[PDB]
Amino acid sequence: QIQLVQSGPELKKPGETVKISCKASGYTFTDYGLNWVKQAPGKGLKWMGWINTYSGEPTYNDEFRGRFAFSLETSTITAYLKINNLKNEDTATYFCARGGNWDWYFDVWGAGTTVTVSS
Amino acid sequence: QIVLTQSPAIMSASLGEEITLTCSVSSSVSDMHWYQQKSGTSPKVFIYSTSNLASGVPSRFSGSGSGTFYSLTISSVEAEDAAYYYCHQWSSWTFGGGTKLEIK
Amino acid sequence: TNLCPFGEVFNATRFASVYAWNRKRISNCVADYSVLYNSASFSTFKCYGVSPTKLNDLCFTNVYADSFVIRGDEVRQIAPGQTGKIADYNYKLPDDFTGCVIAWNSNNLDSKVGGNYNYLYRLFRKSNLKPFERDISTEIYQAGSTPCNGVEGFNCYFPLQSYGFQPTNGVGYQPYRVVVLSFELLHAPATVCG
Amino acid sequence: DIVMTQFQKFMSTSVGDRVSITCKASQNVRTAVAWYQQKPGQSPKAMIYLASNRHRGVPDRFTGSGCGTDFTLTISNVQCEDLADYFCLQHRNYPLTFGGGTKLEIK
Amino acid sequence: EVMLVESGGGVVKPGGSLKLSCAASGFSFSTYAMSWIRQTPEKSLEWVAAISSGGTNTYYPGSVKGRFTISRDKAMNTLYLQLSSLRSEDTAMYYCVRHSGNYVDSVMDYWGQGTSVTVSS
Amino acid sequence: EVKLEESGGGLVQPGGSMKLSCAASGFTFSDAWMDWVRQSPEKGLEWVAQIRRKANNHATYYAESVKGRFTISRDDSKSSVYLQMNSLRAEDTGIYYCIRGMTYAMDFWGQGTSVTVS
Amino acid sequence: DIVLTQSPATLSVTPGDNVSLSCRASQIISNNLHWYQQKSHESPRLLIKYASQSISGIPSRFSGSGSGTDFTLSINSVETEDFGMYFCQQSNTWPLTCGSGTKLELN
Ligand SMILES: *[C@@H]1O[C@H](CO)[C@@H](O[C@@H]2O[C@H](CO)[C@@H](O[C@@H]3O[C@H](CO)[C@@H](O)[C@H](O)[C@@H]3O)[C@H](O)[C@H]2NC(C)=O)[C@H](O)[C@H]1NC(C)=O
Repeated sequence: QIQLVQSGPELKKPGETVKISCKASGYTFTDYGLNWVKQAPGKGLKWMGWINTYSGEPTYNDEFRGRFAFSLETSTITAYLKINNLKNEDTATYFCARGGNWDWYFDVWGAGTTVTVSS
Repeated sequence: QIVLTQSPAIMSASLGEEITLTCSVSSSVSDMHWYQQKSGTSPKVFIYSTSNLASGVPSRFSGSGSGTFYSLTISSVEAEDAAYYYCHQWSSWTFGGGTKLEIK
Repeated sequence: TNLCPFGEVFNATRFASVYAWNRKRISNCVADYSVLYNSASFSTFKCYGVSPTKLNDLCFTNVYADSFVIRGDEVRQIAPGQTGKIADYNYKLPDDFTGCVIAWNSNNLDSKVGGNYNYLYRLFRKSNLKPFERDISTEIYQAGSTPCNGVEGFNCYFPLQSYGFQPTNGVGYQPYRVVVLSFELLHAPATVCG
Repeated sequence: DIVMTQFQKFMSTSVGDRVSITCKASQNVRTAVAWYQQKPGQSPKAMIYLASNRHRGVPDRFTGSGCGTDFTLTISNVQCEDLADYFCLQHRNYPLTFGGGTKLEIK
Repeated sequence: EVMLVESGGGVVKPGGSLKLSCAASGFSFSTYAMSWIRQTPEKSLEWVAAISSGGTNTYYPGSVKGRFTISRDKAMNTLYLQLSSLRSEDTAMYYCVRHSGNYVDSVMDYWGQGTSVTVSS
Repeated sequence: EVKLEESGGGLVQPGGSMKLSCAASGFTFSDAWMDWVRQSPEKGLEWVAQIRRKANNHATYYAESVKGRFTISRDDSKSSVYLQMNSLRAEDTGIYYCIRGMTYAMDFWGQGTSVTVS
Repeated sequence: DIVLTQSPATLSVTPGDNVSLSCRASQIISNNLHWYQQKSHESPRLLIKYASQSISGIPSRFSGSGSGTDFTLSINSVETEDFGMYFCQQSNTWPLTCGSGTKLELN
């Protein structure tokens, strides 16, 4: 089996920080990278930025420069996503896709944690 | 990857002889620096870029070589130069083995 | 004002290896080299005939831009006059070169923990290289007295060896993405000004 | 076969001079000549492959070149660790003939 | 002239943490790349961390990746190396070293004094 | 790192046979043009045999004096090169090295085991 | 950043027909464009890599071609289980930008 099962859906209010896990399984972790994709309801897929799976050094897109952090834990196979200071623009689904270190096509995807924000 | 091996770990010469210290590299590097650590202090730099002498070093230490074999030759060793000698290049992550030099 | 594509040669997911670099003739610009000069991510910004702080006050004819991937300990051979196993069989710069050699560490992309054997470099050649000449001749050297017939063996010696890249090599054996601008002023009107 | 001769069976020097050992070919071998250094009591360690390139761990001093008929290995700044037998092999065609050998001595 | 003194070293338990600090004084600080160098009691040096001049590039070897975080300070004119999740083979003496140029490809000119970080009990 | 051992050290009466063995370790055995080189103090260095790698279908080559009396064969499972010699003569005294790859890089000779005749 | 507009905004077909999607780039992306397929609220699937090759697992009718700045995805003998949304995604220059996607529905 080769899959990347994430956590469950969330429900936050503006001003808090949400955390989304993405646990890889079945394949050896340090072969490919890990890319994050945000899809609002009624919009295309915006690439949030990847993360190396050996060192943990991220590379954010210029649009998602502040307020986002791709932390990586290596004891357990899990890559996190921390969204700081939530507004009402971050209501979307957040996939984690296994994009390569030499290919950069998104072969195996996750499921998606539909983070929604309201008062 | 790169292994910096110096043979042997203990080399001995009496005062008045010319001794040479080698530092073999696995694959090809460009240059190689040479340090000296005495018995109880921090290491200091003697030779940088395989031939240049550092500030305040004697004009008896003279090294040369390029490729995968670097050397440090002492012209007339005195009783002062009795200390470890480590070779290190940029592409190693680890220093040399450490050639001790003892008087006779 | 319309800026001209330095973002297609500096922002690329895959540079070609040094035995076949990719030349991109950039012309009809109003370029800005001070964006390159004030980026603080380049480990080697050495210009060889132009004052780098005054790069906007000059007009050239064609601004060529080579790009390749080599080891960190071999970016010393992308200078005019220096020689080695890269500067004579892979990419040779002239001695009257007027350009700026730009490089930075690239261990995030070009290194895989099992190895990244996609980058090659030429091992030997019959002679050296004249300035700005590439050699995509990937066939058996064939020393000795028998034709190898396309295999590798006792007298064959395939001349393209792969860079064995890893995240644990040393800082000098980590892949450095080099891009070298080559300014040219031939007898013509000047377009790339700034 | 293709014989390689070696005119010097003894080349004596002092420490710090330059010795040039030679090895002529019978017919035209192209560049396919190698060199070997045998310390007495050992197995030979290779120094030069394809008559101009050098091995890994061999110093800058042992340099050599030659094409056609004549091949010369010239050593510089002769230390006292270079008393050895120096052979030359051609590998043009499959009878592979070693040279005679050259034993050095430091006076 | 250039002087480099360290701090923070002592006794930690395996799995603990520590933070060494290297006060540099005697030169214009923020144009020279600096590194840290440890020495196992078999007296065999190696790198543990290296930062560039501007503080934008850090390099760590494969043995201490992810748990040694080097960082630079421009205000207090120091240099930090934060050790975390220490093992029993991290018993060494940690030198705070300075390169020559504005990158980690130069020669290590001036070394520190070296504090001892023993990991036991 | 790379080391190469040998075997078959002993003396025969003139007309017998022995089998030499060369056990290797530390490298990928299936791609190495491994040879066998003899040395005698009256004639000097000579050349005995050669077996190539698997991609050239394990080709073999011999000298002029041993065509019919020697037979080289390798087996990549044990990382070994065997020199099977038959009907030895009186001139066959000398040390017998084992070579990883001759006249290129990765050239590491063995140590050799002396085989002489009575 | 590189934008990839897709013409038209939506399709409307019947099974047993041949369709043709299109993803026209902005700069020159030399065959570094991949195609995806996403249904309603589930993860997308890779369809073809590098704009002409094909991966294992997909049926034998998803084959697209083209190079330069204009690419086409073409399905022949379309079925009633292939209606959904189809995205393209460049990979040449940073950052990787996907397209707005065409919606393939059935009359
Ligand atoms: C290669 O691509 C990178 C992006 O990954 C380019 O860096 C980005 O360049 C833009 C345009 O100058 C910068 O945007 C600016 O941001 C500041 C905020 O700091 C804002 O005030 C400006 O109005 C403008 O929007 C962006 O910050 C910068 N990103 C980074 C991380 O530095 C880079 O220029 C490209 N290389 C080229 C063109 O050679």
